[PDB]
Amino acid sequence: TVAYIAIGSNLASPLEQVNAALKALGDIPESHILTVSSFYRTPPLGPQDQPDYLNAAVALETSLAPEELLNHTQRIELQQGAVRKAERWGPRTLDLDIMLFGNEVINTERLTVPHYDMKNRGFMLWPLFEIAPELVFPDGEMLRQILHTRAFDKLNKW
Ligand SMILES: Nc1ncnc2c1ncn2[C@@H]1O[C@H](COP(=O)(O)CP(=O)(O)OP(=O)(O)O)[C@@H](O)[C@H]1O
Ligand SMILES: Nc1nc2c(c(=O)[nH]1)N=C(CO)CN2
Ligand SMILES: [Cl-]
Ligand SMILES: [Mg+2]
Ligand SMILES: [Mg+2]
Repeated sequence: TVAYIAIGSNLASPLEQVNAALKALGDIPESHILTVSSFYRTPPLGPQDQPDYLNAAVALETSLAPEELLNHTQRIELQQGAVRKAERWGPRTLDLDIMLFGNEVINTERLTVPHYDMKNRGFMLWPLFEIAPELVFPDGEMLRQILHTRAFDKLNKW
């Protein structure tokens, strides 16, 4: 199944974090990277007392169960020093969010797929569109069309 993973970093040298993350994503068992986006510098969503993010997206082919992929993504966050601050939407050395897991709809305590907020975020949608311009969401919506509708500002390269 192709999983689409959003990468965000705004602490501790985001370019280094993102490169380290991509290496580690490629090392997850029973999986391999298909396509990587460009790297974009994006203003924070949420609290404004934090640095700009590097955002990217990756398409990962995997035979893992979605929760076992999440175990592996969370382990890479840990490996890279991610600390979950008290405040919502605060800074991170690395944030790996599962945007899509093929065409699956997943709603569990640990895991909500498609990512609950992705359709509201150009920092997630633009890098996804770069790597999967023909994507169709589980609900039948085209990514290309969501982008049109929302008219989100285009992103700046890192
Ligand atoms: N699609 C998904 N990808 C990643 N984590 C998910 C997820 N759906 C649910 N989660 C859950 O989200 C929990 C909190 O993860 P955090 O990374 O702290 C959220 P965040 O990425 O800072 O905010 P965001 O989800 O609004 O982008 C995880 O422990 C995990 O169980
Ligand atoms: N620009 C930008 N802002 C954010 C981002 C992100 O990846 N990029 N992630 C968040 C929560 O994970 C909150 N805010
Ligand atoms: Cl959907
Ligand atoms: Mg996130
Ligand atoms: Mg996250």
